[PDB]
Amino acid sequence: NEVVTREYTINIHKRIHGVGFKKRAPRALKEIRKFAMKEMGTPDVRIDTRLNKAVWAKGIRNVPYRIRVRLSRKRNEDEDSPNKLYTLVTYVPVTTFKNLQTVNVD
Amino acid sequence: SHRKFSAPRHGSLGFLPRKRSSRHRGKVKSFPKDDPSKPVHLTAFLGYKAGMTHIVREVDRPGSKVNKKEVVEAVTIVETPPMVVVGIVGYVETPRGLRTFKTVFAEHISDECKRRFYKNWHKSKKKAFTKYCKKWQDEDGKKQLEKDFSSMKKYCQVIRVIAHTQMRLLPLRQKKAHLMEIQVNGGTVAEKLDWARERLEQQVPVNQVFGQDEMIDVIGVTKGKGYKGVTSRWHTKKLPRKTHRGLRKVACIGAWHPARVAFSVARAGQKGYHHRTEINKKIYKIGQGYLIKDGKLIKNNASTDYDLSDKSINPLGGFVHYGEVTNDFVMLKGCVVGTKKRVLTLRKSLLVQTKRRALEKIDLKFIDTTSKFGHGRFQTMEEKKAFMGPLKKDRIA
Amino acid sequence: SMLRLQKRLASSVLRCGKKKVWLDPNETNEIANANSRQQIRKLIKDGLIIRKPVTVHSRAR
Amino acid sequence: VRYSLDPENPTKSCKSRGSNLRVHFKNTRETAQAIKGMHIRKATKYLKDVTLQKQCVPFRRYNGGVGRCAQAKQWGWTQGRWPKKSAEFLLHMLKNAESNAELKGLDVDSLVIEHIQVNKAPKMRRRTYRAHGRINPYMSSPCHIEMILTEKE
Amino acid sequence: GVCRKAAQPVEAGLQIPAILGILGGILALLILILLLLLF
RNA sequence: AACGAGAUUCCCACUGUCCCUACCUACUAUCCAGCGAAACCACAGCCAAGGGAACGGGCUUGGCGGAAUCAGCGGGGAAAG
RNA sequence: GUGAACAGCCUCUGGCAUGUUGGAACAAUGUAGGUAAGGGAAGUCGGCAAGCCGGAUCCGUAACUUCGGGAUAAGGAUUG
RNA sequence: GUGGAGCCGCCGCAGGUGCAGAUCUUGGUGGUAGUAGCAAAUAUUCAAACGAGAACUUUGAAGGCCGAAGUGGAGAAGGG
Ligand SMILES: [Mg+2]
Repeated sequence: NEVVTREYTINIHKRIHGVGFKKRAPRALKEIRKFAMKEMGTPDVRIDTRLNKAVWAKGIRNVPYRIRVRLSRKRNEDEDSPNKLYTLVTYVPVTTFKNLQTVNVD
Repeated sequence: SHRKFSAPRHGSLGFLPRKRSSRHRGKVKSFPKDDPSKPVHLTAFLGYKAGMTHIVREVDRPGSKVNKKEVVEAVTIVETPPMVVVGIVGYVETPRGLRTFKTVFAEHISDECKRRFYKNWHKSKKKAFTKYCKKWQDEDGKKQLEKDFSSMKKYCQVIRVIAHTQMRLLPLRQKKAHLMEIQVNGGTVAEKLDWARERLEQQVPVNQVFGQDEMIDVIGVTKGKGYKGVTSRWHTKKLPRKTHRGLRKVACIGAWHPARVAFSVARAGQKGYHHRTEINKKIYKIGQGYLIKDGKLIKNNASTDYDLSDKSINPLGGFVHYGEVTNDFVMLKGCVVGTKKRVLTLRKSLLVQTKRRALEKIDLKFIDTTSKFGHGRFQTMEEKKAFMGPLKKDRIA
Repeated sequence: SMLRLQKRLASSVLRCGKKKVWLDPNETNEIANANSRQQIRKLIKDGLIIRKPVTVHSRAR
Repeated sequence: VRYSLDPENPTKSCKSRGSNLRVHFKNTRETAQAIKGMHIRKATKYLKDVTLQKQCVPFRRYNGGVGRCAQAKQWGWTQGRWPKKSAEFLLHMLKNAESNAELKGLDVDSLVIEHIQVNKAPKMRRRTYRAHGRINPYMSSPCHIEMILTEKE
Repeated sequence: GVCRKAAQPVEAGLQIPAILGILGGILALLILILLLLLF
C-alpha cells in the first residue's frame, strides 16, 4: 500500500537480444512493462511520452543500450480497477551510466 | 532393381530409436564383472564436464615416427567432488534376472539428497526420512536393522552402494544431488558388505576409485540438437538444385510391395540428447583442488614438472558457460559426450587390454590456461601485465 | 468524439494541407462543437487551431 | 418455454436460456462440459481464468488439431485451449441465472449447475472466393445454450 | 427508423447472397497437363 | 560481312553446379485469441503365405491385436481430378 | 540533393498506416535473400542456376568484310 | 403419447400403381474439421478523449513509408 518512488537503470541491450530489426524497439517497451510489473507488483503500468521518445530516438533497430528511469507506485480514483495501485514509469536523462546504482528517492 | 552402384547404409541401426533419453543422468547398463580374489573397490563415479583445453606431452611410442617428440592433444576436464556413500542395496539372482533384495540407508542423510526426493522442495514440509532416521537410534528397529545386514550377507550375491554428489561445491545452480547406485566388485560378500557398513555417510574421493593412465569408459547423454531433418539426423546427400518442393529430403523411402515404410529408412525427428557410452578414454591426470588456508590458497593445478609456475587449470577468465573449478578433477584425452555443466558417469572398463597404447605411461609437459572466451594469447595474469605494462586502470595511484 | 469534420474544414480554410494543422490537444470538446466554416474561423483567432509550420529542408550542405 | 429434463425440485431450482447467439458450437460445448456439476462460485471464478489463460478447457470430443498444454493435466487430459469468447457468453448467462435466483428467492451460496446443454442454432451464411472462379460458403455455426441451476441442501 | 434496423432490415435481405453457389465451372477440362498414357 | 532472348562444340576468366555440406536473415510453417472452408467418402483401415477374375483390408491358416492424440512424412490405399 | 539522366537511392509540399487479423516462440520442410576454407564444371541431357564483367578518363585495338563495319574487339593503366 | 377435422370396411370400376442404385432430379445434413487457411508490395509505439466495451475510432507526440513516370492534385469513359 506504499506510494514510494525509486529510480533504476534498464539495459535494453541485454533484454532485447536476437530480436528482429522491426520488433526491436516495440519489444523494448513491453520489456519496460515486464520490468515494472515484476518490481512494483502491479499490472497497471503507465509510461509517459518522453520515455517513449527516449527509446524511439534512433529508429526501431537501434535502441539506446541502457536508460535511466524512475518508477512511481501511486494510487487511483473514480471507480478504479480491482487493483488500486499503479506504476508511472518516466524518463530521466543522464550522460553517464557508469557507477550509477538504483537509489531510493524521496 | 540393383542400384547399379553399391553404397553402404547411412547411419547405424545399432542406435535405432533416435529418441530423447528417459533420463538426464547416464545409466550404467553394465558394471564390470568381478572375480572375488581382488581387493575391494568401487567401479563408477559421477562427474561434471567443465570444458576443454589441450596439452603438450613427450610421446613414447617405439616403432612410430612420432617417437620422442612433443604432441598436442585435446583434453576435456571433468570436475569431481567426492561422493558420499548413503545406501547399500542387495541383489539376489533369479531365473528372471537380478532382483533387489532390500535397501538400508544411512543414519542421517544429508540435505542435498533429500532435495532429490522432491519435485517441489519449496512447497514441501521436508518430512522425508523422519520416521526412518529414528530406527537407527530406537533399539527395537535397531536390532532388526542388524538382522537385515545378516539377511543381506546370507542371500544376495551382488551388493551395490548408493552415493551422491556434493552439489554445494559446484558453480552450478542446481543443488539437487545426483543419486547414483554403483557396484562394489571386490571380494566375497562378507568383505564386500562390511566395507560398505564401515563407510556410510562418509566421503569417497575419486583417486580412491580411479588412477592416472587407467583407461576407463565415459557414459553420458549427448548434446541435444532438437528436431532436425534427414540431412542432419542421418547425413543423407542433398538433392540437386532443380528439385520441386524441397532439397533437403530423402527421395525414395521404399519400394512398392513391402507396401509399408521400413524401419531401416531415414526420416526427420529428434537429433541429440541420446544416451551413449564412450569407450577407451585414457585418464591423463587426477588433479586435486585448492587445499588449506595456512598456505593461503595453493592453486597449483596444471603445474607440470617442466612448468613450475603458480598456474591452475581454471583458465584466464573462467570456464566458458561452466564456472570456476575448485574441486578435484579428471582430465581425459578426447571428446566426451555431453554439454558443458552436464552430469557424466566415469566408469571402469569391462574389457581387458594391453595393446601397447594403453598401459604405457604419460608425463605432461604443458597445460594452457589461456582464455577460451575468445582468442586468448596470455595464460596467467602476471604473464599478461608484465607484457602489457601498466594501464589506465589506476590513473590516480 | 469524431474530429474528422473539423480537420477537413480547417485545412480548407487555412489554405494548408491536412498534415500541417492543429497543436494543443486539450480542448477536444470545444473544437468538436464547431461544425461550420464560420465557426471554425473563430477557433483560428482564439489560437485553438494553429498552422504547425513547414518541415526543415536546409540547403546548407 | 420447456427445457430438457425438468428439475427434481422446481421450487429451489433456477433456470436460464439464451438462443440464437453467435459463438462457436464446438468451443461452447466443451467449456460447458467443464463446468457441469460445478458450484456457481467456482464456475464464475474458473471462467475468469480461462480469459486470463491461467486455467484451460480440455477438448475431449472436438479435438481435431487442438494443441497440447500443461494446464490440461488438472483434468487428466492432454489437449486444451482457452476459448475467451465462449467463456464470456456462458459467464454473461451465469450472471443472468443468479439474478433469477434472487428473484425466485434462492440462496446463491448453495447453487450448483445441475443441467447445462449446448445445441446447434440455424446456420447463417456468407460466401468466400476461391480459385478458378468458384464460390464457397463461410457458414457460421451459432448455438442455443441452456442451463438449470439447483441448490444442494 | 426506430424499428427499421430491427424490423425492416432483418427481413430486408439476409438470404440475398444465395445466387447459385456454383454456375458450372466452364473452365474447359482441368486435365490440361498432357499425360497420354504410353500411347 | 553485319545481325540473332536461334541450334551446337571447344577455350579463358569465374563461381556452392559439385567434392560436401555448413551457418545467418526475412516470411511462413509451429502455439495461442477471433474467424473458418473445400476435395473426397460402400463400409472401413496392422501383416505374411495360400487359394481366388492368376497383385486382398475383409476370405483361409498363421503372426498377433489396448484409449485419446500432436508434429511431420510421402511406402501404400492398384489415393483424388 | 547525387548523377549523363523523366535511371536508382534520400528528403520537401501533398498523402498514407503496410494492404481482408493480432500475440508468443524461432523446430523440421519450404519461399525470398546472402556467405563459405581447398579444388574449380569432376555436377549435369546440357555452365541450368548463380557468380564474374560493368561508369568515366587515358592508351591499345585482330581475323574477316558488302570497306559502312567488326568495336565498348581483345588487352591494359588510372579513379578518394 | 402427440395432434386438431376429417376418415375407413366390403362388392364392382378406373389408374400419372409400391424404389436402394440410374456419375438420377430437387431439397436437406454429415465425416473431413474447429482442420486448410486468414504470409506480395519494410512499421509501428505512447498517452489522452469519447465510450457497456479500444491491438484497429479520433486527437497529440514519436518513428517510418509513397518521393513530383507519387500511395499527390484534376478529368474523359464507365458507374448513379
Ligand atoms: Mg545390461
